[PDB]
Amino acid sequence: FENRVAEKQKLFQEDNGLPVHLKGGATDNILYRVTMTLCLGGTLYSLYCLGWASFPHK
Amino acid sequence: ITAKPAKTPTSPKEQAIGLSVTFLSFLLPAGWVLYHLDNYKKS
Amino acid sequence: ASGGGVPTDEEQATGLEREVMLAARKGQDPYNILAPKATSGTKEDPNLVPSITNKRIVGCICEEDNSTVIWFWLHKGEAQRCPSCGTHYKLVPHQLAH
Amino acid sequence: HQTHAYHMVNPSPWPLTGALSALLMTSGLTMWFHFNSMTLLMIGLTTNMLTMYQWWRDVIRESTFQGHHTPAVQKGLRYGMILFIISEVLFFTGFFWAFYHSSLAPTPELGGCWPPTGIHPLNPLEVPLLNTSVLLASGVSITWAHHSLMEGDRKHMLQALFITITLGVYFTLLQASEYYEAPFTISDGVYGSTFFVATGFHGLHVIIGSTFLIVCFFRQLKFHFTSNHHFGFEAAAWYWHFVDVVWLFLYVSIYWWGS
Amino acid sequence: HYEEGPGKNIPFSVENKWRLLAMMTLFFGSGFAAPFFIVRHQLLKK
Amino acid sequence: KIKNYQTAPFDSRFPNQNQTRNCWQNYLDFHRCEKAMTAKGGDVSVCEWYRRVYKSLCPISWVSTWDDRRAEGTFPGKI
Amino acid sequence: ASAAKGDHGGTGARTWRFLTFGLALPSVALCTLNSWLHSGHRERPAFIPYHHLRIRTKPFSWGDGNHTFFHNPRVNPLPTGYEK
Amino acid sequence: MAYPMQLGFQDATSPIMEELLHFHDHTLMIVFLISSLVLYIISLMLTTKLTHTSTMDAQEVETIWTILPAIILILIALPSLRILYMMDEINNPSLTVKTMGHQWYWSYEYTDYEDLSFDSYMIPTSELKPGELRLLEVDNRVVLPMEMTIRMLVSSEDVLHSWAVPSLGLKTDAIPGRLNQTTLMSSRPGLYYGQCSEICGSNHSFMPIVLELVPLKYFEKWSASML
Amino acid sequence: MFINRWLFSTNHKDIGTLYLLFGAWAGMVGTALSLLIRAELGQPGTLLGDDQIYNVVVTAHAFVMIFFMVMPIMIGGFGNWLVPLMIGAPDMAFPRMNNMSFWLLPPSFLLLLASSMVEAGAGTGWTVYPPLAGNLAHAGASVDLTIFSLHLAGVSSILGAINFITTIINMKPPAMSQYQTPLFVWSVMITAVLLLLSLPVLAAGITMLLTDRNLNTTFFDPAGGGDPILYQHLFWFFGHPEVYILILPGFGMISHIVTYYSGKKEPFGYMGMVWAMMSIGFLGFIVWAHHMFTVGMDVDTRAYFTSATMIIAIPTGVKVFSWLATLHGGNIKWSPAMMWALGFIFLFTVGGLTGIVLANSSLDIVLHDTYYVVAHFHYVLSMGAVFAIMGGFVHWFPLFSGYTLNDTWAKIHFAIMFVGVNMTFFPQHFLGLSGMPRRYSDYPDAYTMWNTISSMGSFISLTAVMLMVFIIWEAFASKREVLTVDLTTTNLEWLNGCPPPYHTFEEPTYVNLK
Ligand SMILES: CCCCCCCCCCCCCCCCCC(=O)OCC(COC(=O)CCCCCCCCCCCCCCCCC)OC(=O)CCCCCCCCCCCCCCCCC
Ligand code: HEA
Ligand code: HEA
Ligand SMILES: CCCCC/C=C\C/C=C\C/C=C\C/C=C\CCCC(=O)O[C@H](COC(=O)CCCCCCCCCCCCCCCCC)COP(=O)(O)OCCN
Ligand SMILES: CCCCC/C=C\C/C=C\C/C=C\C/C=C\CCCC(=O)O[C@H](COC(=O)CCCCCCCCCCCCCCCCC)COP(=O)(O)OCCN
Ligand SMILES: CCCCC/C=C\C/C=C\C/C=C\C/C=C\CCCC(=O)O[C@H](COC(=O)CCCCCCCCCCCCCCCCC)COP(=O)(O)OCCN
Ligand SMILES: CCCCCC/C=C\CCCCCCCCCC(=O)O[C@H](COC(=O)CCCCCCCCCCCCCCC)COP(=O)(O)OC[C@@H](O)CO
Ligand SMILES: CCCCCC/C=C\CCCCCCCCCC(=O)O[C@H](COC(=O)CCCCCCCCCCCCCCC)COP(=O)(O)OC[C@@H](O)CO
Ligand SMILES: CCCCCC/C=C\CCCCCCCCCC(=O)O[C@H](COC(=O)CCCCCCCCCCCCCCC)COP(=O)(O)OC[C@@H](O)CO
Ligand SMILES: CCCCCCCCCCO[C@@H]1OC(CO)[C@@H](O[C@H]2OC(CO)[C@@H](O)[C@H](O)[C@@H]2O)[C@@H](O)[C@H]1O
Ligand SMILES: C[C@H](CCC(=O)O)[C@H]1CC[C@@H]2[C@H]3[C@H](O)C[C@@H]4C[C@@H](O)CC[C@]4(C)[C@@H]3C[C@@H](O)[C@@]21C
Ligand SMILES: C[C@H](CCC(=O)O)[C@H]1CC[C@H]2[C@@H]3[C@H](O)C[C@@H]4C[C@H](O)CC[C@]4(C)[C@H]3C[C@H](O)[C@]12C
Ligand SMILES: C[C@H](CCC(=O)O)[C@H]1CC[C@H]2[C@@H]3[C@H](O)C[C@@H]4C[C@H](O)CC[C@]4(C)[C@H]3C[C@H](O)[C@]12C
Ligand code: CUA
Ligand SMILES: [Cu+2]
Ligand SMILES: [Mg+2]
Ligand code: NA
Ligand SMILES: [Zn+2]
Ligand SMILES: [Zn+2]
Ligand SMILES: [Zn+2]
Repeated sequence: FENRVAEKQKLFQEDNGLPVHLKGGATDNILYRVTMTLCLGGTLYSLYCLGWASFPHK
Repeated sequence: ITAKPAKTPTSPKEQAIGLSVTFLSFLLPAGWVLYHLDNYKKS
Repeated sequence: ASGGGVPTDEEQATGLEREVMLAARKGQDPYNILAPKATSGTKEDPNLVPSITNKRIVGCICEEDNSTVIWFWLHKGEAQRCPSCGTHYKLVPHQLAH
Repeated sequence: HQTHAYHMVNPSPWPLTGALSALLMTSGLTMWFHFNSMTLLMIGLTTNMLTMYQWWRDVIRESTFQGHHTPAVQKGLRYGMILFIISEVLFFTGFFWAFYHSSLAPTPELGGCWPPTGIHPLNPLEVPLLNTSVLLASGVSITWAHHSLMEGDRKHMLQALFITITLGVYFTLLQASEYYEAPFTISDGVYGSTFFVATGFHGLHVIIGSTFLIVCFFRQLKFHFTSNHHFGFEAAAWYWHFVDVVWLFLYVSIYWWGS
Repeated sequence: HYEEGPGKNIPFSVENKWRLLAMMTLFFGSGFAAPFFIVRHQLLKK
Repeated sequence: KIKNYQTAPFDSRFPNQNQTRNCWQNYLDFHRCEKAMTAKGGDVSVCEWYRRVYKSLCPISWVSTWDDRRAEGTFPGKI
Repeated sequence: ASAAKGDHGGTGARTWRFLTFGLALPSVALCTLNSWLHSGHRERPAFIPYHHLRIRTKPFSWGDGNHTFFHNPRVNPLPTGYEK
Repeated sequence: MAYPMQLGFQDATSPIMEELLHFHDHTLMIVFLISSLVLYIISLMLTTKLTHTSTMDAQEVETIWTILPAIILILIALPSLRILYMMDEINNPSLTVKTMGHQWYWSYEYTDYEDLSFDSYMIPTSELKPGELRLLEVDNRVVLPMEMTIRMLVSSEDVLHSWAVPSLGLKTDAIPGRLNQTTLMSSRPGLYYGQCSEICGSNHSFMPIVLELVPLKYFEKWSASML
Repeated sequence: MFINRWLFSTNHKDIGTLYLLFGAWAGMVGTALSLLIRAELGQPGTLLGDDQIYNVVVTAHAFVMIFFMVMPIMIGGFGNWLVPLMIGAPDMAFPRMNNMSFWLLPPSFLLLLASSMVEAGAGTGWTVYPPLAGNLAHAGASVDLTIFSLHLAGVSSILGAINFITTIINMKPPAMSQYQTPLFVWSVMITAVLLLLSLPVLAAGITMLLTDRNLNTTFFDPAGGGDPILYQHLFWFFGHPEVYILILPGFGMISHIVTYYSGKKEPFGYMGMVWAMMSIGFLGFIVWAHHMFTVGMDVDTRAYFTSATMIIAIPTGVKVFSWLATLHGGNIKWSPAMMWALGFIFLFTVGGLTGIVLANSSLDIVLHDTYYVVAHFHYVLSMGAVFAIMGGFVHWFPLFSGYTLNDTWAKIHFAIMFVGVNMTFFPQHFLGLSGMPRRYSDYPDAYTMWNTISSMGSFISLTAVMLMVFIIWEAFASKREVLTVDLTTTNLEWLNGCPPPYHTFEEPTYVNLK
């Protein structure tokens, strides 16, 4: 291996006004959307489940 | 502390309304539930 | 038994860490890491308060060990005095980043 | 422009996903324990893994790449870790309390003795002793790793860090084996209850510590660490020692004196 | 960054006192009414 | 004989609010004594003390329960 | 204590590697040797349905709800005794 | 039992409860003083235009308000501890009676000689006989001999409950797997009430305790008749 | 932009704002719960007809008021907004983790509301003691949901504690020593050390309960050799520090409110106020068993706990008098905040003293588990924390918003609340002496008078909360912007205007070492 920090430092300090979590590129944007979708969706799911368990199924 | 006069003065009439409404927002719902208590207990 | 391969701060430090590291080498303190030593605080020898604007908040600890700190805005212009002990402070504006 | 050495972090979505991931995980355990469905638990464990990854990714970005870790920001992180580790010790203390409480006053139901009537403890001179020499040895090799890093020796830092990770895994495997070969279970009363839950959480910690060590391994491979600034490794080594110590306590308390 | 000053450092709008009232009435009104309904809920299951 | 028992006396070995071990100790003692007598050819009336005591102290359900378990061969205690 | 060795003139990387290979690892060798020696399957004891063991207040959330998570048939009896 | 508009403790039935009554009078006096002193002092600081806003020295007055309270504490501790160790004194009882908490009733067991035992339930409000106390009456009372040193052993066969009788100054938690001892001794005959003192479920509020204290002779006939 | 600021924040002021919002909302829920509790006791007989429901209500009321109202408002709201400003710090040490501490609460709260929705809810008491809390007496999700809510609220606070301690130790002006920091900051740091040490034990505790209920462990199950008492030790080992954790921050705000409206530049005997809080914190860790006097403990043990518990009054006294000493010779400003702070001083003392009555194992035997205990903590905790919270709130509202309250309405709010809480809780002292137990949905007929009154008092307080809402609407509706604030030389937090800019202390303060 060789040292490639400098490249990563240049990339990440590049003045594009992007928040660090999206500063790496398009991949960052995907990962994010995946994570947020799962969270929001899963949460929407739990609400549903809570609604189900709220009532007796005799 | 010192402050400038109300940029949007709330007149007395406007406070009776604001108050009245604050109160009803607490009282009506609980009031409804509580009023229909007998109807819930056995149903 | 020995060898190399590990970057040094000198070689790899970047951003603000690097800035602070280099300034510290020149004996400077642009990012207020050190506590400023006070002068005699007289009218002739006031406390020089660096600043990058035309006002900075000053906290005066009138006497050693006091638990209460006196806070006030020091403006650019004629030196001012702590409302408590009256020691003097004068704002010396601008620069830092060339 | 700011004239202090502290770090103002950019608006981040991680805290919200980590929060929701927590909701999904707890809600998920509830779904599992009571309505037999691992769906939620599945989703939650995932978004949690995602949050942890991205969150600490950004921290590496903020530090190694953007240079936001001034000696002052690093000082604070030192505090935070020590404080964290401390809360972890208080957690374990609740379990050591529970063990001691039960083992010192064995009720009639156990036959009023310890170990309880019908429990045949593991010989501490066997695998438990090996496990101990394994964690103790990993403590030495990680110190050699730290000193290699500080002395600028990349090869030996990686070598020693490797050995450390290998020992961590070895321990986890041995423990896994012990868990299976054990004549007692978690349902076997308070003895089983305290044995498995204490060694259980400790074991999970060993896995977390191992993971943390591995991350340091890769970051080192990618040269992120300078001979003088390597907090991620520092924290992982503190956490590793914490873990090693919790083991010495478990070994003496539950495995030895408790037999 | 974001808007600064009186009525700007809050996640709700104070531009209209009446809309403000309705928002506040709902916010607090909802939290106060929750127990009353959870109870009614628990009484209507059995 | 040497009896005329009203209730279980204070026992200096169990001076606290927690009498659980007291009951249990006399329950064991009685049955240990009972097994010793019946075995070597002797009389169970000697074990009368422990019997009176544990009977006075132990709740019915515990005794009932411990008995069922001695029968079942699942008594945790050593007798 | 002071151990029985010596160094201390300067505790550095060469020394800790000296300890990793000259002491820590050999200890893991001996303890590995010892363990994979005293191992061997010990004759499982007679089952006895003691009420303080094999607890079941709620069925496990897995399998048939009656086997423990790391159930070993060879040594872990169920509430009704060992398995086939 | 308590009466309408009662302010303090139910009249002491045993000598210990008497002891606590006094101890509470002693303590409550102190509570009144301090709470009134402070209330007063506040009104004092707020009733004057005279001011003094410069730095005031503390290392002197702190001695006063550290030594005084410490003393007042010791003045409560003494009688509190004397009474505590007194309750613990070895007493050698004449009878041992056990009680078991159940959801939602109490069972009692007098097993010194005979194997006597029964369940004690709250008399429903609809099944109350004229003059009887709502929520307080039980079908089977705990008949006990007045003027005697009795040993109560408390426990439970399900959740937690707590066996309490205010008049006698009694309250022992009913814990399953455990046998809690407490001694009782009534200086007078009569009926003595109490309630479950640990949330045990839906009917925690409806599982009272009623003690019937009578002369030994009547207790024995009661015992035989109850077999 | 809305979402970036309010969901992805890393700003200490914004975050403290969410906390204040969350807490206010929680407070409404906790209040509805309380009004339910007293409605049931409002007259003899049953109102709800379902005592499991009543038990669930009483359990929720406690959890809500403690975990969702008090802690959030104090450490979360006032803690975040004020601490950074008071030490001239740019923001909290870990401004990101700080956002998660906040977001863990709505999920934690959701879990709680769920436990009451599913099954028959958890009517176990906020102490959640097994076996009543076990899978047999409380079978179903409810208790498990509750245990989880606590895990969330717990990680939120344990993290929040790591933040404040780090912030306060590491982010003060290079020249400022710990003994040059305001009292509110000391109060928060100490509260945080308590949280750091106590929550993990509670955590361990409720985890053991969870496994007893779902993994067939027998920690608190005698059948397995367990012991329900063990749970109480673990729960209370946290529970006591927790009660101190609930009042300490209020001590901080009171010191500041009193020094300020006394027209003073500093609190009487600062180092004495610091020693007080430290001691209280320390002692608050070695007195937990006074919650267990009736479980049947050794007499010696009970003697120790009676003694340890009383010593706490010494440092606590020093604080009381120093507040009176701060009022001494000041130019008294009869502001609404001052009134709350005065109410606090009296009421807190009362409750604290009854707490001294209860420290006596002997008297406790008769008082334990009765309404005397309910009157003690509603005086110290409920009146204490709430009063401090109300004081800190009206004091710093203009600072947080930039607007002013109508002082007259606020004084009326204080008046109504004062009458309301005493008429609600004073008569409970009587009910407790005469023996009416806690956690009862109904009481023997003799207790009718006092229970009727107390419930009427509960309503007055309601009127006070409704009014409080309206008052806040009026501040925001009228829009009187702040111009001038007094004594800023000794109240740093007021120095950057009202409200202060998003980022403050971009350029640190100047402080000479001399
Ligand atoms: C609301 C219902 C009131 C009912 C009153 C009694 C009716 C009696 C009939 C008829 C009266 C005569 C016949 C019965 C005598 C029974 C004697 C007994 O067995 O004796 C024991 C009893 C009865 O004790 C008494 O002997 C009553 C004492 C009442 C003190 C009241 C202070 C009230 C202040 C304002 C009004 C209340 C609300 C605000 C209270 C604010 C906090 C105190 O039980 C107590 O221990 C209750 C109190 C518990 C501890 C609270 C400690 C701090 C309290 C106040 C400090 C204020 C300082 C400044 C001075 C006060 C400044 C404001
Ligand atoms: C704000 C929260 C708070 C605070 C700060 C306190 C403060 C105190 N508490 Fe209280 N307490 C609670 C909240 C709080 N408590 C809660 C929530 C419960 C019930 C929990 C439950 O079971 O649900 C409880 C329960 C409780 C019990 C157990 C009751 C029982 O179940 O039987 C005990 C036992 O000793 C006790 C004692 C004390 C004492 C001695 C103090 C003291 O530290 C107070 C000291 C202060 C003063 C003494 C007043 C001011 C001082 C002076 C003017 C100096 C002069 C004084 C003297 C010389 C005496 N508290
Ligand atoms: C801090 C805690 C807290 C608070 C504030 C309160 C407030 C009140 N509580 Fe209580 N309560 C407890 C904690 C609290 N309580 C606890 C721990 C228990 C024990 C539960 C158990 O037994 O397990 C309990 C138990 C308890 C009981 C005994 C239950 C029983 O034994 O059966 C009763 C009954 O009267 C009661 C009543 C009330 C009432 C009427 C109020 C309130 O109405 C009093 C007046 C208070 C308010 C009206 C608060 C207003 C606050 C806001 C509106 C926030 C505003 C925010 C901003 C402005 C930013 N509470
Ligand atoms: C199923 C079980 C699973 C097993 C356990 C799991 C994990 C362990 C993981 C990894 C560790 C093993 C070996 C490491 C491999 C290579 C190291 C390469 C470098 C090297 O060869 O290092 C040398 C020493 O290593 C060396 O003997 C290597 C040292 C090996 C030491 C252990 C062997 C013990 C031998 C018997 C002695 C026992 C007697 C006891 C005496 C008393 C003790 C005080 C020194 O050389 P250099 O010229 O100064 O260095 C130039 C730069 N490298
Ligand atoms: C290999 C060593 C490492 C241990 C961990 C590895 C795998 C298990 C999965 C998760 C474990 C994480 C923490 C421990 C929680 C419970 C104890 C588990 C320890 C363990 O694994 O014990 C096993 C029981 O498994 C069981 O029930 C486990 C059932 C699995 C479900 C887990 C239950 C989840 C409950 C978690 C509670 C979370 C609360 C934590 C809060 C933190 C602070 C807020 C033992 O097996 P057994 O057959 O009974 O006996 C062996 C007989 N041959
Ligand atoms: C039977 C029970 C069973 C369970 C047992 C389980 C486990 C056993 C326990 C522990 C073993 C585990 C791990 C040990 C290994 C490493 C830990 C890390 C320590 C380290 O290496 O620390 C360093 C130095 O010491 C420093 O921090 C010193 C500064 C510390 C700051 C943080 C503390 C602040 C918190 C509150 C303060 C307390 C106040 C004291 C006075 C109170 C009086 C009552 C790092 O530097 P720093 O932060 O920049 O400070 C600058 C000061 N030099
Ligand atoms: C620590 C330094 C300060 C020193 C002060 C001393 C305080 C605590 C240490 C002492 C612990 C050992 C004492 C055991 C000796 C008694 C043995 C015993 O038997 O005690 C047992 C429980 O002890 C148990 O678990 C005890 C379990 C531990 C409880 C103590 C809680 C403190 C833990 C938190 C501290 C964090 C420290 C961080 C770690 C590095 C059971 O109770 P008994 O009432 O007997 O019931 C029997 C009845 O049938 C008859 O009446
Ligand atoms: C199957 C496995 C899944 C199990 C779940 C948990 C999984 C993994 C947890 C392992 C932890 C990984 C954490 C990685 C952190 C990487 C970021 C890092 O290490 O960040 C560093 C800062 O430290 C920092 O924030 C330090 C950050 C502290 C993190 C430690 C926290 C441990 C988390 C434990 C969570 C569970 C708690 C127990 C449950 C009961 C960056 O600074 P430096 O290194 O000096 O670099 C800068 C130089 O380059 C300049 O020259
Ligand atoms: C029933 C199941 C319940 C489950 C509950 C689970 C709760 C949450 C799950 C998801 C959380 C994982 C997400 C990763 C969080 C990492 C936080 C971190 O590592 O935070 C750091 C602070 O704490 C530090 O160092 C040192 C502190 C390290 C904290 C690691 C976080 C672990 C969270 C678990 C805590 C459990 C408590 C343990 C005791 C019981 C960094 O602070 P930031 O503000 O980010 O940045 C500062 C910048 O200067 C960095 O350049
Ligand atoms: C603890 C906090 C609660 C405090 C008490 C609440 C204060 C009173 C608020 C009024 O509440 C209501 O008033 C009613 C009666 O005055 C109800 O109307 C009802 O009653 C009627 C008239 O008798 C009908 O016309 C309608 O159908 C109706 O449902 C009703 O639903 C409810 O909104
Ligand atoms: C390639 C690298 C040399 C430095 C560089 O990256 O240029 C070498 C040097 C030492 C490291 C190795 C160490 O010698 C320790 C390990 C020994 C081997 O048995 C497996 C891989 C092993 C885990 C390491 C892999 C290897 O790729 C490393 C990382
Ligand atoms: C020494 C220390 C700090 C002094 C300083 O450096 O300013 C001061 C602060 C508070 C003081 C304490 C508090 O005033 C309370 C106590 C008052 C008594 O008069 C003496 C002991 C007493 C326990 C004090 C001891 C010591 O003088 C303390 C502890
Ligand atoms: C209550 C707790 C045990 C809890 C448990 O059963 O797990 C025990 C453990 C050690 C005990 C302490 C120590 O044994 C030493 C002290 C001895 C005295 O007789 C009473 C107080 C005394 C300070 C104890 C208080 C209490 O009984 C302690 C703290
Ligand atoms: Cu039994 Cu309450
Ligand atoms: Cu306490
Ligand atoms: Mg109780
Ligand atoms: Na009722
Ligand atoms: Zn000055
Ligand atoms: Zn910014
Ligand atoms: Zn290092």
